[PDB]
Amino acid sequence: VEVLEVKTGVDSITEVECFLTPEMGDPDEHLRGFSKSISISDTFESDSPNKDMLPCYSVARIPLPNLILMWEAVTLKTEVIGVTTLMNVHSNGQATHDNGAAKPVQGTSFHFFSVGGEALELQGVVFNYRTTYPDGTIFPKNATVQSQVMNTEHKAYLDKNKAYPVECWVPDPTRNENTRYFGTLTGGENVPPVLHITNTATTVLLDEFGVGPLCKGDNLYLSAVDVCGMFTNRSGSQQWRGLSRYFKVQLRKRRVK
Amino acid sequence: EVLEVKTGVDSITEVECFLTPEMGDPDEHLRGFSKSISISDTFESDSPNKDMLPCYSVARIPLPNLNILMWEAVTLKTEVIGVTTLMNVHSNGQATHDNGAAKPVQGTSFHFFSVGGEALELQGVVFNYRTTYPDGTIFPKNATVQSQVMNTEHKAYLDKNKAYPVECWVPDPTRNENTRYFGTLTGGENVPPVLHITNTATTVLLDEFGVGPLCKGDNLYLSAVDVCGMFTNRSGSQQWRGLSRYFKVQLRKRRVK
Amino acid sequence: VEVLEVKTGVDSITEVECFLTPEMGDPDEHLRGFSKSISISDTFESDSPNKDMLPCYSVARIPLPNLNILMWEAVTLKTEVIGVTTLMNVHSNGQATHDNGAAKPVQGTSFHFFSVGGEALELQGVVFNYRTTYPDGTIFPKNATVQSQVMNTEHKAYLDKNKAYPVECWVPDPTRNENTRYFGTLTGGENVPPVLHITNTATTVLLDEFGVGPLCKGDNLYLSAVDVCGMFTNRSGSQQWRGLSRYFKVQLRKRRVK
Amino acid sequence: VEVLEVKTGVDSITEVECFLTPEMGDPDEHLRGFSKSISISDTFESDSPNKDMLPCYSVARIPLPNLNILMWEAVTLKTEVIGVTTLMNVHSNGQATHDNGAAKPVQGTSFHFFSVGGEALELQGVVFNYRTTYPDGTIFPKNATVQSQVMNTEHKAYLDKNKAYPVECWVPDPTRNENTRYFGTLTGGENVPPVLHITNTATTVLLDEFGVGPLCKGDNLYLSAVDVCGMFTNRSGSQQWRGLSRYFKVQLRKRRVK
Amino acid sequence: VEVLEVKTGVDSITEVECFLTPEMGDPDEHLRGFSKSISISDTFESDSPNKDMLPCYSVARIPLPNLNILMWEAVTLKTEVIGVTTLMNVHSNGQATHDNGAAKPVQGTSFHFFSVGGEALELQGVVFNYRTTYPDGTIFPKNATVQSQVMNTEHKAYLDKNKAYPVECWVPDPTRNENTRYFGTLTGGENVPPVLHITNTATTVLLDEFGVGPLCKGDNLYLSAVDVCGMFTNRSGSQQWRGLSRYFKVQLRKRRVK
Ligand SMILES: CC(=O)N[C@H]1[C@H](O[C@@H]2[C@H](O[C@]3(C(=O)O)C[C@H](O)[C@@H](NC(C)=O)[C@H]([C@H](O)[C@H](O)CO)O3)[C@@H](O)[C@H](O[C@H]3[C@H](O)[C@@H](O)[C@H](O)O[C@@H]3CO)O[C@@H]2CO)O[C@H](CO)[C@H](O)[C@@H]1O
Ligand SMILES: CC(=O)N[C@H]1[C@H](O[C@@H]2[C@H](O[C@]3(C(=O)O)C[C@H](O)[C@@H](NC(C)=O)[C@H]([C@H](O)[C@H](O)CO)O3)[C@@H](O)[C@H](O[C@H]3[C@H](O)[C@@H](O)[C@H](O)O[C@@H]3CO)O[C@@H]2CO)O[C@H](CO)[C@H](O)[C@@H]1O
Ligand SMILES: CC(=O)N[C@H]1[C@H](O[C@@H]2[C@H](O[C@]3(C(=O)O)C[C@H](O)[C@@H](NC(C)=O)[C@H]([C@H](O)[C@H](O)CO)O3)[C@@H](O)[C@H](O)O[C@@H]2CO)O[C@H](CO)[C@H](O)[C@@H]1O
Ligand SMILES: [K+]
Ligand SMILES: [K+]
Ligand SMILES: [K+]
Ligand SMILES: [K+]
Ligand SMILES: [K+]
Ligand SMILES: [K+]
Ligand SMILES: [K+]
Repeated sequence: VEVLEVKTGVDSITEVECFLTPEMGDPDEHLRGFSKSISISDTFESDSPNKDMLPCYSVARIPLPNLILMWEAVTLKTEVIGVTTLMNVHSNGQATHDNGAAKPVQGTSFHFFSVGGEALELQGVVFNYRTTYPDGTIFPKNATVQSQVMNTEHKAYLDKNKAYPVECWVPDPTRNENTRYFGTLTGGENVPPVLHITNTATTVLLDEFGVGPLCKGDNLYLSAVDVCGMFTNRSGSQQWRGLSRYFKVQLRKRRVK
Repeated sequence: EVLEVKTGVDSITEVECFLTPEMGDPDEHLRGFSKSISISDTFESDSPNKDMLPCYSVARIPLPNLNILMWEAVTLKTEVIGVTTLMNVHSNGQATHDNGAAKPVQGTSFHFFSVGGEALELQGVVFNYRTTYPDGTIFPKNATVQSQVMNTEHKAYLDKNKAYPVECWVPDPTRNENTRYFGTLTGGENVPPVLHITNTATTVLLDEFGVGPLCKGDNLYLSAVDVCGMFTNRSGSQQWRGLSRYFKVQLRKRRVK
Repeated sequence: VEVLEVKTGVDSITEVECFLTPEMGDPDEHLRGFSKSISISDTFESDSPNKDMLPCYSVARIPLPNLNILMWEAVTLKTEVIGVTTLMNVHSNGQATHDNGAAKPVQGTSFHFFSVGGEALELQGVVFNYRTTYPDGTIFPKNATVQSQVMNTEHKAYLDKNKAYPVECWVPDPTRNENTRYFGTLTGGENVPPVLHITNTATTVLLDEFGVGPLCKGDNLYLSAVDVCGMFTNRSGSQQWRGLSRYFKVQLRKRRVK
Repeated sequence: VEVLEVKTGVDSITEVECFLTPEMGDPDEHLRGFSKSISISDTFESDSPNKDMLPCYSVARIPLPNLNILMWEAVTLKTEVIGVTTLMNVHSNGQATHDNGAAKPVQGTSFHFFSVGGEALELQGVVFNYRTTYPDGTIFPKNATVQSQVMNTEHKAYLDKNKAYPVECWVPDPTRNENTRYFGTLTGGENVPPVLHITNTATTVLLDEFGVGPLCKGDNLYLSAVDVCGMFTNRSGSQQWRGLSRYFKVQLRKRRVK
Repeated sequence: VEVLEVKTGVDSITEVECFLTPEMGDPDEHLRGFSKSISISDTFESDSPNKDMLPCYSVARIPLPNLNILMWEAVTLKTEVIGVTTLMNVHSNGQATHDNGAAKPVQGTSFHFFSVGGEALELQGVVFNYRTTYPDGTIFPKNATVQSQVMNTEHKAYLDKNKAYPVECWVPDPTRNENTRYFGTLTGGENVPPVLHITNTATTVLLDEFGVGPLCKGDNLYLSAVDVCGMFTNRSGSQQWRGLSRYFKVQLRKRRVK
């Protein structure tokens, strides 16, 4: 794939604008955006989380106008949608002290997004190799104790929505040359969410040679995780809470050989 | 079609004003404060009182009558007014320990401002779709479980002061081409306020093509939220505390086709 | 005044170097730099802080070499909080953080503020609680109404007197102050750790977007400061604000005006 | 070595891509990436940590294509911590943060460190407590004296063996290492939250102020790392260090030397 | 001194490389790098710290190659705290953070400070409490008055002796020190986590706004440091300051003066 000149003319550009909903587990008909309450196994070997307790990666494959030319992704604007929902501190949460407001959403967060010309490539890593991941999820198979640090057998494509659990997969840094990805894990049970919004910020997707992701088969791949923290119920039980992510991507036509 | 800027001394003007916060104002003595926060007994029964809900602030400022020319907003200076009030730790708050001073205002904050040539466009998102928002507020209608992450039916304009609750609306990232907005949510009950003031900092409002918000009908729209945290009363009850926001906007005349 | 050219050559520049002591309340002959211990009113309506419990803005007016139209124009500032290491005294009748521990250090709500101007800093009054009774001997927002809790434009003043304007009820007026440059940070929370940087290598430029610094009316330079570092906790649990002095070095040049 | 011109042409560049596994102690066949539970000595004098309780430096010596005078010069690095999302497993024999809550996540003291060099990382020994008896199967500061608690120039070593040099008693020697680029952050405190960023868009340039990167003696590239992310607390409250692997991609070019 | 041109040629540059050990109090033969456990006086007036409980500034005077009019001009600095990983020893007679947990790590109030000059660092005395009795064997502000708690211009000194000038009662004098560059951060709070960065890729330029570095009078370079990292808590709860050494590498060039 030798990359040649960019096309010009009114017809040579296009935009993709959409949102990815979060996939936190959705334990019942009222709990879109939440996981099942989190329970703790008594031993490493008995860790067997329910599917509805596991946040998963979000992904959308977006068809582009049919076109050798390829759409090249050049810029991104992105935003977490609904940040102010975390100000609801009145909905049967757990009072921080006698007569106080409910404890707000807080604790471990993972905020991640990617834009590529093909599926995000994943490497499996597990906290505990004896965790049994549930039916309906796609997970590192044949996990060994080495899978707790690095097992090169665990290679996958993020090719299905609400299927790849966040905790056992990361972007594969050995691959992904045709994707740009960005993430932050902020740990701790008390860490405060810090969520910025603005319509004035643009990320340039071009690599060090001036080339953006090139869309194979005229498809653009967007992926996201926005686990904002956990909601604490009055009882003390805790559920992951997630939010949607907005994407606006500008593309141009690029000739290749 | 945006054409050239008009020059000459007659071609520039300035807007200077402040927006007061709209925190709920539960009685005649409590401007700047919400009603004390109560917690529902069940998730489904969440039903906040109007005076417990901080709302977006908005001001529409009339500009010198033109006429096609339009005022174009170019720069902003902005500041929270009265940051030092949070040093009042002697006004029947809750002692941090025996014989100590009162706990200062702290916890969840939302600091937000926008400048636009028309009303800020809003997208509704709710923490809990079974929350009953109260009479006298404008809130996402026909909320469903999908409203907890993204329901595109919930579109609105910030066109009325003390009416749109902060917790269920955000700037719509799919619109707002003629507005510049900026916000930060910092969550957590112990989050310290960090408030900077200076008259030496300017934000440039021009987009990537060198064009600022263009003021339709010669009106400038300013919006803000500055929920600084919660004040904790001696009894333990907690009220949101907000402050006013200063705006200085410089505008120039722009020809459009 | 139209601002014309800068004057060059011998005697066309000068420097001001000084320090401003903090005004925290000074409740007795031994307690310069501290406030009185903070007490809490029994009701919201009855808030009535004693003068010696209220930190105040510091101000100094510095006479410049007499001119004459030429005016002194403030171009750069170096500034520093003086005595930052005093906060390492954790052995002087404080409250142990746990059994056998060192004393809790100074921490909690801070306000670090400084300004340089060619005239008095202009202030806007805002009060946490409009029914607070501010004490005799302080200058405070008069005829406060419930609107004063958010913004009452009647409360305009000049920082024209030292140890008089309480920090908690006045801020720089952003609608004025065109001939002053001001900078401040409020960091709230009872446990916030002080973070205090010192260096003699950092310079702030005071020139506005047109290349013009504060122009000193009557050949006087106005310097203002607040450096409430936090609270000291006594063994008994009582808390006192603690402040430190601020150093200023300002370079000025002569500017012709019409 | 006098440094002369860079070689050009298709054959003049090469790249190294690999990962280094963490070496946290691996106390049993199920606990790769963890240390043994941390125990506390009764006295300073009796401090005597078992090997499987001591995280160690990771190192790989990577042979490069043979050249011989030309040397491979390391010019850029991309690096990443692998498996950051594993820390979201808060359902696996941990300790509930409060009644009915999720498990306490990995948190507390972290050290994130990496280096790229044309020879082994040079180390200086420094010990918290000179009376610590370091265990069989580790390489540690020898003939430690009280001065070893601050600086004893006898403790010089090379990071030349994997899972051997304990993190707590060795640092990069700032008096040497001119042919290595190293970077590290120790973030202390028992409750500090991990903050782990990932991206494939960030490059670090390895060139010094003269435009010269590490030069690979004998055509070997030396990569070193520590990524102690914090401690995992199990249900009983016992704590174990948890580490993760680090990815490296290094671009190199041929450089002539005399 | 009128500053004229820089000398060039291979012989016109030199380097100083060294380390300064911390001076934390060293209460016994086994506790180099630590202070005595911290105690708390029963009244503000009775504060009377023992010498071994007080960290002091470190200083080294480094002779340079003899010149005479030429002076050595300090141009760049690389500096690093040595032994950051020692803070990973959480198994040595500390206090478990909770049942079965590891020892609480070094944390709480830190002061990290360094300076490079062509003469002794100039100090200003400021005291937390003017009634503190500083011990024999230290050099401290004399004839302290209540004003010494904020600024008493009598307390001027030179940092001209090791193990002598307590950190808590002296700071760099911002009204002087024109021939020195100094940098420091006080981070307060009993639970503040240490954040210690190491790298050999970072250089600080020591030139002022006129392109002139410190000029070394009598061909001596003066380096000063404080690196109080926090406090170590022993099993009983008693707390001691812990410090680490600091590396300095300074590049100098010959400068003609009149
Ligand atoms: C306290 C408890 O039993 N927790 C169970 C959980 O039980 C459900 C519900 O508990 C809560 C909770 O965890 O505190 C109430 C809370 O308001 C809910 N929050 C939200 C945002 O929806 C959560 C949440 O739905 C789940 O945790 C998600 O997994 O649920 C109980 O109050 C409820 O109690 C019923 C009794 O079981 C029943 O005998 C009696 O007739 O009626 C009461 C009241 O309805 O039961 C709920 C389950 O049916 O269930 C989860 C299962 O995922 C766990 O077992 C928790 O431990
Ligand atoms: C303690 C309590 O009853 N709290 C009620 C609250 O009652 C009001 C007031 O309480 C406080 C409080 O919440 O602690 C006192 C506090 O100083 C106030 N703070 C400020 C900044 O104004 C708050 C605040 O105004 C409200 O929380 C705002 O929503 O209010 C009580 O002290 C007061 O008690 C009176 C009795 O009602 C009355 O029978 C008796 O004769 O006199 C006492 C003393 O005046 O009543 C206040 C209400 O009238 O009310 C709120 C609802 O607004 C909640 O019900 C709290 O739970
Ligand atoms: C314990 C007590 O009675 N406190 C009241 C106080 O009495 C003081 C003094 O108490 C202390 C205190 O704990 O508040 C002792 C402290 O060491 C001292 N600290 C410093 C830095 O000076 C403080 C301080 O002087 C005041 O709090 C400043 O306002 O005082 C107590 O030991 C002694 O018996 O009487 C003293 C009064 O002369 O007084 C304050 C107001 O002045 C309050 O009334 C306290 O409740
Ligand atoms: K299992
Ligand atoms: K309801
Ligand atoms: K009153
Ligand atoms: K031993
Ligand atoms: K060296
Ligand atoms: K004394
Ligand atoms: K001076």
